[PDB]
Amino acid sequence: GSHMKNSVSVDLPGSMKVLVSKSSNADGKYDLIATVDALELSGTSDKNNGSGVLEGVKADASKVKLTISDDLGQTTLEVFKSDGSTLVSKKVTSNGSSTEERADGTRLEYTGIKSDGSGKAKEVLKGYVLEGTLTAEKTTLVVKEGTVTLSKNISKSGEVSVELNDTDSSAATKKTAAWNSGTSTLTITVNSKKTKDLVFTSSNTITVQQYDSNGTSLEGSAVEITKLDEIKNALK
Ligand SMILES: [Mg+2]
Repeated sequence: GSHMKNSVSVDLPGSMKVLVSKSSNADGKYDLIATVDALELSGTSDKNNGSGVLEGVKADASKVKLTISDDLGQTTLEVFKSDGSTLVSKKVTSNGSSTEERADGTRLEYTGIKSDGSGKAKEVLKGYVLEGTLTAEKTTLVVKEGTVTLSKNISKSGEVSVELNDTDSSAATKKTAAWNSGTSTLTITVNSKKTKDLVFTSSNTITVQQYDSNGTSLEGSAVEITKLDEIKNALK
């Protein structure tokens, strides 16, 4: 039915919004509501400006907690396991930057974020840092070697896919590659023979394995990459 608006919408960093109540309850508290990646979070605050803590629970039982700083300059979005204390992920966002920290210690860092949503991206992994760009569509981290560019894409849902392009002026030495989304594996081909598989693991590591001289089967064992140089060597 027709009704009084009992909340105001407040703008936060990273195009987030929070609804805060116009008046306080008997405990002196203002009600807060926000929708974050399709989950409605709710909380109460002793401030009237939109700052405070909101909580929600995902379908898989994980606990979500959003902390909005007093001056509205920063937001922290934590996801915990159903125990409410084992941290799965933490994303901290301000005007112009954001950092996502994973359970395994790796981070995605976004800086210089522009009015169109684009910016610089860095993925801090064990042993090395991958850099690239953020757009409103996705994050792309690149490694380059000669005329080859390897591109690791991360979708807005966190899904990883990889692609390779080679501007080599010689057809015979040009690298091409195909991605297998079921195995998160990139297979590189040169001169009509598969040469190596780059496996992007669930542990945020990469492994490399060579094919035999005929391109018909993998040989040896997969080697875990620990250095950026090893990725560049794979692209030679
Ligand atoms: Mg290709």
